[PDB]
Amino acid sequence: ASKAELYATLAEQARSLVESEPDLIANAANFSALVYHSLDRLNWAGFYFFDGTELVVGPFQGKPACVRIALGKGVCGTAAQTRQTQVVRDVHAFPGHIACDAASESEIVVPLVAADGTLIGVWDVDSPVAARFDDEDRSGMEALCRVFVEHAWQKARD
Amino acid sequence: TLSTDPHASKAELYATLAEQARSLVESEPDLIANAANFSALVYHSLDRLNWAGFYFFDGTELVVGPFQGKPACVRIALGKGVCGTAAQTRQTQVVRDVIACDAASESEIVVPLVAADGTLIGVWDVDSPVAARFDDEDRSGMEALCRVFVEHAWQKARDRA
Repeated sequence: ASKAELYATLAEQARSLVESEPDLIANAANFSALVYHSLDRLNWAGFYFFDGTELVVGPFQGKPACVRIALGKGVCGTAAQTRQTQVVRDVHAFPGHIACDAASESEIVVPLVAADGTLIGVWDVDSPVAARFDDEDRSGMEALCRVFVEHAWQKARD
Repeated sequence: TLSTDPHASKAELYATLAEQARSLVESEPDLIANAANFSALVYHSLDRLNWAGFYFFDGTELVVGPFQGKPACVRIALGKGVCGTAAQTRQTQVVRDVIACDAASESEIVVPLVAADGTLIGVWDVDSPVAARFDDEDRSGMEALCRVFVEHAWQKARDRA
C-alpha cells in the first residue's frame, strides 16, 4: 500500500477509535498502537506530554526511552520549543540529539498544540533505518495528530 | 544467540526484572510515565509475548491504560472476560488455552492491582501467542513485578497526595 493510502485509512480509523472514547490515556495508548502496527520499519511511536515545564513520556510503543525531555534538547525538545514539525533523516547528525534517543536512525516529531495555543506535547515516531520519513509522512502524521488533538485532547479538556 | 551464556531460571529472571522495574520507576513521580515504561520494560524482557499492559478501574469499569501490542479492548465491565473476571474476583487469572481481546492470544495471565486501602487500581494483563506460555512460576513472577509497580509507582504517588 502507498503512503497516501495508508494515511487516508489511518486518519479515518484514528477518528473512529478516539471519538467513541472519553479517556485521554486510553486514546493515546490506542492511537500509538494503531500507528505503530500499521507502518513498517518503525521502532518507537508515542506521546510526550508537557507538564508545564518540560516533556514527560506518555503512552508509547517500543523499548523504554527518554522519560523527561527539556524544551530545546534533542529532536523532541526542539519540536516542542519551536512548535515546528521535525523530519530527521539522520538522527546521528541532528545537533543536540540526546543519549536516550540513540536507538533511532531517523525520526519524525509533530508538536501538539491546543486551539488556545497551549503546548500539549509532541507525537514522536522513530525508525532504525535511515531516511524513513519524508514530507508525505509530514502530511500524513500531521493529519493523524490533528484527529488526536481535536477528538481526543480537545474533547477531554472540555 | 550465544549458548554458552548463563541461563537463569524463571525465578532468577523475574527477580532481575523486578530490580530493573524498581530502578525504572523509583524516582519518577508521574504515574502514567511509570505505567508506560513498566509495560515497555516487561514486554521487551520476556520472550513469546504479544501483549502486555494495564487496564485501570475508573470507578465503574476497566479502561485500557498504557500497553505494548496491537489495539485490544478499550473498556471492560467487571466480570466480563479474563480481565473483567480478574478485576471482580480480585484473583489472579492464569489461562493455558484461550472472549476478547487480543485475537492472536493463546495464553494469558491477568494480575489484579489493589491499593493499600483496598481500592481496586486495575489489572495487569499479559498475553502470548503460544499455548500454555505461563505456568505457576510466571504467576509468582508477574505478581512480584506488579508489587513493584504498585509499591514504587502507584502507592508512592497516592501517599504523597
